[PDB]
Amino acid sequence: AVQKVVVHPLVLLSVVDHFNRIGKVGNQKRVVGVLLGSWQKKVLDVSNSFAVPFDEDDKDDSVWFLDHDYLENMYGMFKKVNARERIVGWYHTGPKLHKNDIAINELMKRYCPNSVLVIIDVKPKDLGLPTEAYISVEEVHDDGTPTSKTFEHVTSEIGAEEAEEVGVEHLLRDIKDTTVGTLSQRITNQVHGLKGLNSKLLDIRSYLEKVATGKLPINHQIIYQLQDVFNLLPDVSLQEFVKAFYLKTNDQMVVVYLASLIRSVVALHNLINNKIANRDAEKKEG
Amino acid sequence: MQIFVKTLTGKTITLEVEPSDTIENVKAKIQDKEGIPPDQQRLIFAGKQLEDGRTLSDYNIQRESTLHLVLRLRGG
Amino acid sequence: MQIFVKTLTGKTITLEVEPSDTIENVKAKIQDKEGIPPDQQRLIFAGKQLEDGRTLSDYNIQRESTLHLVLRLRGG
Amino acid sequence: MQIFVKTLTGKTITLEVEPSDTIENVKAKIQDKEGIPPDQQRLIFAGKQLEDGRTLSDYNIQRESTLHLVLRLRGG
Amino acid sequence: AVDTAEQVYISSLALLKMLKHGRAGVPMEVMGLMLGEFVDDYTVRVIDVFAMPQSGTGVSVEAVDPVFQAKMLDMLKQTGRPEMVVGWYHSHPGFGCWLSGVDINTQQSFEALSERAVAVVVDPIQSVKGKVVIDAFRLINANMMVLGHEPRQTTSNLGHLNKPSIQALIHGLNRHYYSITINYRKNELEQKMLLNLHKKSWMEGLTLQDYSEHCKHNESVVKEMLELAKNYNKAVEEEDKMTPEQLAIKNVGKQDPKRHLEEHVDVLMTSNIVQCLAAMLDTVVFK
Amino acid sequence: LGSKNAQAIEDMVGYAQETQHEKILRGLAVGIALVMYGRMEEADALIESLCRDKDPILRRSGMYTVAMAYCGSGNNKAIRRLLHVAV
Amino acid sequence: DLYSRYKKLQQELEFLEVQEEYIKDEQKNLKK
Repeated sequence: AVQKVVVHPLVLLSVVDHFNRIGKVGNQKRVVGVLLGSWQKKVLDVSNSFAVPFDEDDKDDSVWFLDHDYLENMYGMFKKVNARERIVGWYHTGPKLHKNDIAINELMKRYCPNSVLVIIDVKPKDLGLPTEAYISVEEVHDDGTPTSKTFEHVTSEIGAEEAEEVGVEHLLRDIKDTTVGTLSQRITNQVHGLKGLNSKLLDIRSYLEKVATGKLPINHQIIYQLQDVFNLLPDVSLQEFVKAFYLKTNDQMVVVYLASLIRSVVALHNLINNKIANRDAEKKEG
Repeated sequence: MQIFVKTLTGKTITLEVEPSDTIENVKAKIQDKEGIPPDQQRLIFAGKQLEDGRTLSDYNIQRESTLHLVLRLRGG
Repeated sequence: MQIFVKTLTGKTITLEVEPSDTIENVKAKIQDKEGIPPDQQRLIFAGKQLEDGRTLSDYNIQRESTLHLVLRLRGG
Repeated sequence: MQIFVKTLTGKTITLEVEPSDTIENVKAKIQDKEGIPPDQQRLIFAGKQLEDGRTLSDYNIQRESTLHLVLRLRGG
Repeated sequence: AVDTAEQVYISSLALLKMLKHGRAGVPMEVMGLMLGEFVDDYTVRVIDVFAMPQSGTGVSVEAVDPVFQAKMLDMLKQTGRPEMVVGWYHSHPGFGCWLSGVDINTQQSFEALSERAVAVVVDPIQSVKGKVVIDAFRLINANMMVLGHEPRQTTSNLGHLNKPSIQALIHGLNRHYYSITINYRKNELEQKMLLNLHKKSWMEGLTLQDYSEHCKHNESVVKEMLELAKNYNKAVEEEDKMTPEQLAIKNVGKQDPKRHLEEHVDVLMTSNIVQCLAAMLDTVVFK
Repeated sequence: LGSKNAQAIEDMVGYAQETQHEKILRGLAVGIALVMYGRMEEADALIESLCRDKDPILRRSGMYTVAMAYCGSGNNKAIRRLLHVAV
Repeated sequence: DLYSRYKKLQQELEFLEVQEEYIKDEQKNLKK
């Protein structure tokens, strides 16, 4: 169904406001709400949101409260001031999946047959991206295990509108940025790449401990996937691949040589202009 | 578990409470013992402003802490 | 009788009225009390609008009921 | 080895670690000693703020070094 | 007497909603209602704002349902927002910022209902990526001012940092009211978000550009260099042959080959460097 | 004044760091620095706290402190940073 | 006295150093 989802900044600021406000009604560690949006050509666009009361008794699953006829009432009250937008899905601000949210989803799906989940973690502890997108599917099994009802991943991004990025930029007076050109490349696409890749490999590293009797091998599936990973990775950089590499490095650098030469000649020319102009005018004004 | 409250008048009020109580409850106790409406009371504890929906042990208030009441006056 | 009318600001007013009074008299009393002109202010009760043409008994306004006042919002 | 950490009030703490020790163990043992929640803090040495995944040896930390603890005093 | 220094703190969310709502009623003075609290004699803080059902005719607008307002407000309390009304706002496209005629009248009744009210005006069509045009006003006293009394007290430089524009003087700002300074006060968590708001995934950084197509671009620019070198030789030859400014003044049509020559560097460089570096790294980090 | 005091600086930076009125901060931003006076290197820890703060008025009061901490010394190590902030 | 001259020059050097650093920083920041 859905191929990608796009989020506008107004939603993210709304989430954060809700998270800070709840302290006046409870003590819970999570909050839940509704996403208003629209979509076309399997590209989904979320634009606006409001938050509805929710509560959960932490020490168990299966004991939670979610207020229907407040949701229906608000949806009515909003529709009266913008006809463009319709229920699309829901969000919660927990850092990690919870046991019961599939059972939340099977409720709120009665308001929209395609409903999508967005996790918006409000306290990042890393370099990263603040949103994740999930859709619900049924899984068969080869083990003869009964059919399982389970989430599936969807790629996500932030989008923008000209009427908002004016505000975002008026507000982004906080720190440095835009170390132009060659300065920004290597930071943005080498260092902050390698840090991510490292964190991922540490995560796999940790999981393969628990299998030391701490937990049951979750499936041979995950092991088959790992074997694909270590099989695919590029062949040892030892064959005539090396020849093909040197060729392009020569060609890549030669034109650099040319450009650098151009770069120097202009400096000499500017030098001469500065020199003559100086001395002449000096003797003249003397 | 004793608590001292200071009002603008400087009168001191003593409270026997529990670390898992809530600000709503202590505001109500004050309402009972002095007659001030609960919702006019705002609680001050050093700089922090205390919020009704959560519990004293979340602010780790200790024994015999001194705690200020402020009145949000209303227009008229 | 006494009647309580409260506004979007959080200020509240108490009026004295007799059941035979019309809405227009209410608005006139409000203007006397505060200076808002009678044409600007809208009144609400029990989730439906008030209108002149009727006595306060007619809407079954009981002792110590609460009314909402909301202002005309015009710009140009 | 013995390392020094300074807090703003002029408190100093001396602490036992190893060259291969990682930042996370340092924060853990400072928690165990003083009770500071591990996240509410930042460690500064050589005018830089350290990264939680590296070792002390990665920053060329040497014997009897003193570093500054930065603290959100009351957390909230 | 009102102190010159008193601020209005608006809370970043409210501003974004004011814009995305103003830049829609493109040629019409859309309006709305604004919620906050009076912290102190030197402050007012606005925390949120919401629209209404309303209709107009280009020359005017007003809202039609009064019940909707009380119902929405009384609903919001059930989720931690007990704050009440402190003011209102409306958008002026392209005019500038001031209060005029009717806007004073609907304003002044607020002040009979609640002193210390505030009226805000924003302009969404002059604004641009660097800066947004906002103003906040309150009415001068209803005269009795032949006394020559100042409207406000002063005990700081803090209020005289800014120059009033000619337009508001035309419509009379210091003659009928006064401006109040806007200020922003972001909290920790939202500003932590606001910087993430542009981060892009690690997946991309390690990726190579195609080597074909890349070579094509290299050959394109190198063959573009020729004509500029040829022109540059003449441009060197001919200068100082006439009066100095009459170089530039006679070079408004035809381009000057120095700049176009120079700015084809910073395209061979940058590109070739970063591609060779990225390949050179990832040849190690994978096997 | 000038008698550095382990306790009072906490009892006031804690209050300044967690109150909503502005005038209180515009008073304390001076009130802190006078607890240092010529103390040369001793105060440097406090310095690195305040100059890192998000809050603009504390970030300011860092500067007054590094002025009152080094009166007349002419020490280059204070200039090199106290001027870098301006730029 | 040669000594005082020596010391004066010595310090002068350092002052020059810091001024050079500051103006370098300024030249980099005005572009942004």
